Amino acid sequence: NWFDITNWLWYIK
Amino acid sequence: EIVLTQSPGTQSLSPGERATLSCRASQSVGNNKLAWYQQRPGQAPRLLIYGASSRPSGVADRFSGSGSGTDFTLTISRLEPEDFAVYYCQQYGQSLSTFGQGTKVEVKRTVAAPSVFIFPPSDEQLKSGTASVVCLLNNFYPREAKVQWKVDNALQSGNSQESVTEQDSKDSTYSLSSTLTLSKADYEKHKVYACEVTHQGLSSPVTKSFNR
Amino acid sequence: VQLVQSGAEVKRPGSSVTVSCKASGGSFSTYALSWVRQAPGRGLEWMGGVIPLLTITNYAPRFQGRITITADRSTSTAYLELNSLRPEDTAVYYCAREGTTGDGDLGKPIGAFAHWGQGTLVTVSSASTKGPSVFPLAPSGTAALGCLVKDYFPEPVTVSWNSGALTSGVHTFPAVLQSSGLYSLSSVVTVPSSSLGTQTYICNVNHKPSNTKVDKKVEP
Ligand SMILES: [Cl-]
Ligand SMILES: [Cl-]
Repeated sequence: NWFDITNWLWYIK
Repeated sequence: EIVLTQSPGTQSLSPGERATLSCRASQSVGNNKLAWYQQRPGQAPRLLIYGASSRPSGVADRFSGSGSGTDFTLTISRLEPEDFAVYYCQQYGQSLSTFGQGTKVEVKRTVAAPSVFIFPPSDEQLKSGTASVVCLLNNFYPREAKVQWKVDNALQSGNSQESVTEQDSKDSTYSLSSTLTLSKADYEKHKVYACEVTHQGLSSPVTKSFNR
Repeated sequence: VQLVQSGAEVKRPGSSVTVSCKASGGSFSTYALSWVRQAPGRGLEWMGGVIPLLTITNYAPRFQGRITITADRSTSTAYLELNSLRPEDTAVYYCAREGTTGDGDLGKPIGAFAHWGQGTLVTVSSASTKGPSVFPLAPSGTAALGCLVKDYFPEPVTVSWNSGALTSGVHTFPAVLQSSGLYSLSSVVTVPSSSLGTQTYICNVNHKPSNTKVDKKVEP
């Protein structure tokens, strides 16, 4: 789900 | 594609009442990624609920979201004047996000028949080769109403357009304006111009007319 | 977080439109920006979005082939391009960015659209700018009277009465789009029949694009 991508980005930053 | 069904599409309620709005999805919504937005006329939408039941800090706690899978609900515990608006659900549990068609929450009030007024074309307009006749249906409730134009008793089609105001914030009525437009030459072929109005508040249609 | 969009535009059928959305506040590159449109009197429709940092676009299938969404990190600006325009593409286009959890704007992203631009009205039409004719709707307890603001392009027109002093019982209607591709609207007011001999009623019509500013006195 494209709408979950930024969540992954947030967690790894 | 997930189809989101918001039914009914309108709810007529009173200030102070509770409201529950349904959003039903054609397939299970992934991770309950279901949001609700409010939109008032002339304004951008505003987020009320996300993730089915989470509420951003700034949003009044009289709004709550519940449900999962395919069956979601927005609850407004007690309607304030400013809560009369349009509500949209949205799923974003897959890359193709979709919105429901919206539910308008409007103010229920006593039935009010339209006051009807008919206006011939201005002398100024006639000079220029066109004739517009205007019919006003003023301050009625509920919103459903019909206008038919008749010219020497012949029902007209294709030469009129109408529009309706937003519900009035003080008296909770609607008004409607219709314009019939003909060339001057065609206007001058006929005598009686009439607008015929049907509405729940009227036991039989009301006609206003003039003879040019 | 503020999203500020470019101004209204009129576009010919078959042309391409670009709308911009400049963001300030929060973080531009790692939050998802979408475009959502709304045709007049209709619902919201999600068109697509972009995550700038990765350059990852996601288009609704219905617009896949007609839309390009781009993001310029050096100006925090996102762009919607929509091609092959048709009258049914006439709509308000909004950019919308996802929210973040908690106070402030560097929190965990929520997917749902917390931040919305003001909207950009795109009108698809072959019409040329034209100012309206303003005609009185003369009055025949209560009388109605009004003004007919006929054959203008493009939207919008504003109407007041008595320079804003008269607002009680005023109804200014949504415009309708005629077969000519020009708009027409009406504005009415109801007043006491006994005020008609003594009181003056003037409709103030303003169509900025054609610089048509008419103060029409409406009398029996
Ligand atoms: Cl709120
Ligand atoms: Cl097309």
